[PDB]
Amino acid sequence: KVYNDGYDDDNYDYIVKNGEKWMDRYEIDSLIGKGSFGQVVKAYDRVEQEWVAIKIIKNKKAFLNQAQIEVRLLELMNKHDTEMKYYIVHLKRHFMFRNHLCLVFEMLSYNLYDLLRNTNFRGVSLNLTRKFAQQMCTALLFLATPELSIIHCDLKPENILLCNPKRSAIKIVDFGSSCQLGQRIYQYIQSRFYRSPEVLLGMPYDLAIDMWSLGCILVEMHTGEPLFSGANEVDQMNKIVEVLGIPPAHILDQAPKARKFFEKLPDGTWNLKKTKREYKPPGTRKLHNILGVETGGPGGRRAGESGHTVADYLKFKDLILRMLDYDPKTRIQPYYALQHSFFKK
Ligand SMILES: COc1ccc2c3ccnc(C(F)(F)F)c3n(CCCCN)c2c1
Repeated sequence: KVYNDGYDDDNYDYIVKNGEKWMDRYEIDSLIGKGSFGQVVKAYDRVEQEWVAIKIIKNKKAFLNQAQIEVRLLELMNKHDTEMKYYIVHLKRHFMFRNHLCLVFEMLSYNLYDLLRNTNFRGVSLNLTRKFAQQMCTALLFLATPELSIIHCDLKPENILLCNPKRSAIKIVDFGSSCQLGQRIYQYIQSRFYRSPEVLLGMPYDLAIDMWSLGCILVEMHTGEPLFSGANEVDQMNKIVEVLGIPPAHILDQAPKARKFFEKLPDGTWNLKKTKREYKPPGTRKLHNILGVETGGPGGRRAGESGHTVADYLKFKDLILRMLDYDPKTRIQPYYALQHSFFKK
C-alpha cells in the first residue's frame, strides 16, 4: 500500500530524503522541524545562493486550507513599506510540489526555548531580556497597524527565533494559528502558560492578548522558568491570582466562565472557589520577589553583576505589571511600551 505514488507516509507527510533536489533548484539537507501541519526542512537554494527553511504542509485539505491563511497574512504584511516588519519572519515565495504546499522562508537560528535549555533554565541577563523586549514591542506595534490588526494567538519562547546564534536579533514565526481583529470565532486559544485572563474567562478579546503573553515571556527569559505553569485551566488561573490578586469585580461580573474559578459572595465581592491546602493567598507571591529586585536577582544569581542594579530591576517590574494588567482596555499598548523608562539609554 503506497500513498501519493512514492512520496507520502501513512500520515500525509512528504517522506523527506536527505540530498534530494527539487525542481532542479532546492537541495534538501535535513529535517529541522515537525508539527501537525507537517514538516520543516533546511535546504539550499542553488539559484539565489542562500539557505532557506521550507515548510512542507501535509497533503490533506484541512492543513492546506490552514496554511493558505498563513500565506495570506504574510503576503498582507509584505506589502507594507516600514522597517518594523523585519521582526516577522519573511515568506519569500510558495509553490505546490508533489501535492504539498511549500512555504519558503529565510533561514533562522534556534528559538528562545532552546536558549533557556543552554542556561539550564537559569535565565539570560537583563540586558539581553531588554533587547528581546524592545524588538517584540516593535513587532506587536507592526501587527497593530490598522490595516493589519493581526493577533498572533500563540506567542511563546518556542515561536521566537534568533536570526544568528551569536547575536540578539529575533523574529516571530508561525502565523498558522493567527487571526485578524473582528467577530469572535475561536475561543480555546493561546498556549496554556501564556493564555490571557479574558480568554480563560470566556470574554471578548483583541490584540491585547499578545501583550499578556509577552509579559509572561519576558519574565521567563530572565528567571529561566515559566511565570504561570498551570496543569489545567483552574490551576492556571490560581497561579495568576497568586501573583496579581483577585481580578476586579467589574470584569468578573461579565465573565461567562467566572464561576469556573470564582464565586460571588452575598455582599457582591468575589473569592476563589474552595476545590489538601495548596495555593498561596491572593496576591502574596509578589513579582518583586520573583525577580529578586532587592535580593540580587532570581535565586540571588545576579548578585554582583553589572546591569542588574535595583533601579534597573524596578523599571522592569513596572513595565511587566503594565503588560499583566487584568483589564485589556488599560493594559499597556506597543506604542507606549516602547516609551517606558526601561528602554531609555
Ligand atoms: C530555522 O528557521 C525557521 C524559519 C522559519 C520558520 C517557520 C515559519 C512558520 N512556521 C514554522 C513552524 F514552527 F514550523 F510552524 C517555522 N519554523 C519552525 C520552527 C523551528 C522549531 N520547529 C521555522 C524555522
